[PDB]
Amino acid sequence: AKQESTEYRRQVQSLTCEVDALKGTNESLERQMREMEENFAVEAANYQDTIG
Amino acid sequence: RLQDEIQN
Amino acid sequence: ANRNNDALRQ
Repeated sequence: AKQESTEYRRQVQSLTCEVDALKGTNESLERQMREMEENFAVEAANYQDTIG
Repeated sequence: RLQDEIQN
Repeated sequence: ANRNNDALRQ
């Protein structure tokens, strides 16, 4: 039960590193939705030269 | 950029 | 119109 307790603690600590590395990549998807708003700033720039 | 060329 | 276009393309 202590070899087993050393196993499931390591697997849960590895899963804890997942759940906080996923969130720092969810905070990266919140930047890819700004690379969207910059690709729409290129739509608005080609629409500025359109309108002008 | 095609609406620029087309509407010009 | 060209210079302000190239400033927004920049």
